[PDB]
Amino acid sequence: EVQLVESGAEVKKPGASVKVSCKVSGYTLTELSMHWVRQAPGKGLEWMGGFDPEDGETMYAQKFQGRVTMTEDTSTDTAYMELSSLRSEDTAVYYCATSTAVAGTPDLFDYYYGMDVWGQGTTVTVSSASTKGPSVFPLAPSSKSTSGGTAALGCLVKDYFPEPVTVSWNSGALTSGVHTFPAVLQSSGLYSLSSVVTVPSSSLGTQTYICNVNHKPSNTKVDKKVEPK
Amino acid sequence: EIVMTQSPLSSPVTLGQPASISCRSSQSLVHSDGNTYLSWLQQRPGQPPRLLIYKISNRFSGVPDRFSGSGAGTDFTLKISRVEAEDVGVYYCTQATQFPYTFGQGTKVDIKRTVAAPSVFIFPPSDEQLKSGTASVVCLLNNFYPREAKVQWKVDNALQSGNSQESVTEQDSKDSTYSLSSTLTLSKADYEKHKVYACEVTHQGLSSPVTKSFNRGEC
Amino acid sequence: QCVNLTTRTQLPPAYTNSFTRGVYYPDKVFRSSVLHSTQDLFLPFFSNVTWFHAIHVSGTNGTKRFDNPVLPFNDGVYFASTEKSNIIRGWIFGTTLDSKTQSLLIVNNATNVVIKVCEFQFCNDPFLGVYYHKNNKSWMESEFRVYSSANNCTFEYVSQPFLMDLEGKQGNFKNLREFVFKNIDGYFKIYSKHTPINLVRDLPQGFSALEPLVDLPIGINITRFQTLLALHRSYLTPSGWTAGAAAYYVGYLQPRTFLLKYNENGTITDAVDCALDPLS
Ligand SMILES: *[C@@H]1O[C@H](CO)[C@@H](O[C@@H]2O[C@H](CO)[C@@H](O[C@@H]3O[C@H](CO)[C@@H](O)[C@H](O)[C@H]3NC(C)=O)[C@H](O)[C@H]2NC(C)=O)[C@H](O)[C@H]1NC(C)=O
Ligand SMILES: *[C@@H]1O[C@H](CO)[C@@H](O[C@@H]2O[C@H](CO)[C@@H](O[C@@H]3O[C@H](CO)[C@@H](O)[C@H](O)[C@H]3NC(C)=O)[C@H](O)[C@H]2NC(C)=O)[C@H](O)[C@H]1NC(C)=O
Ligand SMILES: *[C@@H]1O[C@H](CO)[C@@H](O[C@@H]2O[C@H](CO)[C@@H](O)[C@H](O)[C@H]2NC(C)=O)[C@H](O)[C@H]1NC(C)=O
Ligand SMILES: *[C@@H]1O[C@H](CO)[C@@H](O[C@@H]2O[C@H](CO)[C@@H](O)[C@H](O)[C@H]2NC(C)=O)[C@H](O)[C@H]1NC(C)=O
Ligand SMILES: *[C@@H]1O[C@H](CO)[C@@H](O)[C@H](O)[C@H]1NC(C)=O
Ligand SMILES: *[C@@H]1O[C@H](CO)[C@@H](O)[C@H](O)[C@H]1NC(C)=O
Ligand SMILES: *[C@@H]1O[C@H](CO)[C@@H](O)[C@H](O)[C@H]1NC(C)=O
Repeated sequence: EVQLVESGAEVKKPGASVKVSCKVSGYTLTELSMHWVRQAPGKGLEWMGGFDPEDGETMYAQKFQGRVTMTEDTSTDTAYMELSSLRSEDTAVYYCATSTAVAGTPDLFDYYYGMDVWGQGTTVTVSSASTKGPSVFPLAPSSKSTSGGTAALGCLVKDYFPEPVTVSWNSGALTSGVHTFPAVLQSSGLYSLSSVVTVPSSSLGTQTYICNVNHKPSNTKVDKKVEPK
Repeated sequence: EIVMTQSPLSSPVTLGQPASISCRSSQSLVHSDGNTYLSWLQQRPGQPPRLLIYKISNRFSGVPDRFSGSGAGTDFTLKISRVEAEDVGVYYCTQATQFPYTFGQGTKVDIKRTVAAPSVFIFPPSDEQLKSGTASVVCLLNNFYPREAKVQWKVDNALQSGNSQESVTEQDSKDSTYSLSSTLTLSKADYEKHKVYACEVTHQGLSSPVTKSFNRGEC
Repeated sequence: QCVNLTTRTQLPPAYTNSFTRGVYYPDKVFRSSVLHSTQDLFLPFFSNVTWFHAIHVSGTNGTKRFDNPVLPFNDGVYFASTEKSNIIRGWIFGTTLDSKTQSLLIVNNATNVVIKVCEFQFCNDPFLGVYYHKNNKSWMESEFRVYSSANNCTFEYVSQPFLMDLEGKQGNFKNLREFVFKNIDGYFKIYSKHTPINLVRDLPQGFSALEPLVDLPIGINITRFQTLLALHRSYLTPSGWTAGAAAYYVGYLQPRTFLLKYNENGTITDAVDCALDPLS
């Protein structure tokens, strides 16, 4: 009955500040209590912010105290959260969780706690570096890589911060046996991905395949052919 | 502040059979006015965590009624009965008392797949990776588990470890497997001097280690 | 806002027969024990007062039916309902129930009644919403489910609320409230009464001296009206609205002649209608 709307991605630079927004719809912002929950990547869930239906105050995670503030625009139904002096270890997905402040009717009052609806997340990223294009290395098949029950075929992309991308390995034609990972942040502060799709073996030799390496913030929509080698 | 835990940190269950996740605490979670506050969040991969049995033993709206809460005081337990697909993810058990909340140590479940054999594919550095200033070799191991497995790089046969970062995929839906990759990182001066490149994998699911490679260039 | 709702059900509006109801003081004169006749508008006795069902429950499982349609104002309306829980709040008399014409709105808001005459922009199914505010820690009653915007208002009267309940007798009372609205020559007069009752459902047999509450110098042109319900938010109980169960009786005035009998105290008693039968 409630819908929460997120606020898109935000790449930033260390030392700055960042403000994340969350639009409610279905109920009004003056009867829900917002809690913000980080998701440091490949890890658990961490609490900060929140709201005490009691005392109305808005507690602040000791871990982030004197470092974050939270304000509420009740007119346009959005809540805001401002994290400041961003260190290197704050790249996370930031969830906008909520519940209903009480429970029942106009006759029965239960101050209710918890999180009920979770709103889809935004992805901030601190990085002391800038934005780079591609480094596409088309991983060419092989002798016994192909000619089996299924083949394998991929492209190799290193040292880049274009953020997202896609892969696909074609124009919506390939989708069988492709295994992807969760990129990574090298020690220098760059990424490194391998997307090697186990394609069928019978199709190669008559029609080679292409990785569509499209870097929408870098706008380097390079589409490299991967001739079997 | 509270700081509970979990129990199976996994528990790849079977089809059609019940399952049991066990929570724990380090306080008494009975909030004043006597109602304890547990919840059992279910998070799919790449999605927000939804909700399931909140407030100890209840059910949330639209939860398809296979889920059951139990316990009291300090021990708690979720129990699914006759599981199927569409229940695979992570099951946190948040508390909600003593302001600074805290979540469960996390607990992933999945399908109970037998210890099958992995499959090995290797790939060398493309021709424009040969002049890139830094090349790479991948170890496309297919089908395996991330915890009891083992992926080893054999840069031209010579066991060379310590310079690698690992990326493993999720489980498949048609097969519920587990892809595995590794990123050997060495200098440009080292990557040219060679040819017979191979990746040798040893894992509990394989009788003998695999060994699939590629000859630099050729057809 | 403007969350439409209604369904479709309605069946045939249950009819009934008020025996002798709706005799308002047709002036501001104090009088002794005499016999007074008056040509005015009244509800004719033994009429066919329609019995509308608001939120309507059915023996089987939950099921709530909504059906407070707009009705014709004709020349005057005898409105009555029992309603131990204050779920009727007020009425929205008007012409088009939109902008380009004015509209009268009476809300109760049980600490203070307040009346406005703006160019409102009502939803097609208006009602008051009740929620919780998370500051002031108190269930407020925001009215923006009724109208979108309210501009050009040319009046605003505040006053102790009409629907003052009492009960405090765990039943046997049921407190039948009546109202009669009539609109002539640029005025708006309301007459009221609160009466204890013990009959099962319908109208009793006695006499009610509906004395006037207010008179409003408006001049608005009225030809269609509706009634306001106070629905609250449901919360963690498996739209999220629809309090209680309610019903009210509506019946329209006609110009007739009555022969009212006054007390020695100054109150009416038995009213005789010339027009009912030949004996009358
Ligand atoms: C029943 O209806 C009454 C009429 O609307 C409400 O009474 C008034 O509500 C106002 C806010 O809703 C109060 O504050 C006023 O707000 C306006 C906004 O801009 C100011 O101009 C006014 O100066 C300000 N008034 C004061 C005295 O500060 C009014 O005070 C209040 N009036 C009274 C007599 O209470 C009731 O709130 C409403 N009942 C409920 C339960 O909501
Ligand atoms: C409150 O009621 C008012 C009464 O009608 C409305 O005010 C009217 O707005 C019109 C514009 O929308 C004005 O039109 C002007 O008309 C004169 C002659 O009629 C022309 O010469 C002007 O060019 C024309 N102006 C424009 C900008 O078109 C009306 O004069 C004006 N009425 C009065 C009495 O001033 C308001 O619109 C209404 N409030 C709201 C919020 O709608
Ligand atoms: C009061 O408003 C109504 C409009 O609802 C006027 O009544 C008639 O309305 C119908 C539409 O239902 C029109 O077709 C008629 O032309 C209206 N009657 C007349 C005589 O024009 C009514 O006229 C208005 N009263 C005043 C004094 O303006
Ligand atoms: C109004 O009429 C009633 C009864 O006809 C009178 O009210 C009674 O007044 C006496 C005072 O001597 C009380 O003991 C009774 O209990 C009253 N009864 C009721 C039902 O009120 C009254 O005298 C009349 N006159 C007035 C109120 O001016
Ligand atoms: C319901 O209300 C909407 C406007 O909110 C309107 O567009 C729609 O036609 C209405 N349907 C019915 C059956 O009333
Ligand atoms: C009231 O009106 C209905 C219309 O269906 C009619 O059947 C009934 O006889 C009427 N009753 C009286 C008392 O006029
Ligand atoms: C109620 O809320 C209003 C503003 O919404 C505020 O001015 C007023 O002081 C509050 N009253 C209490 C008792 O909290």
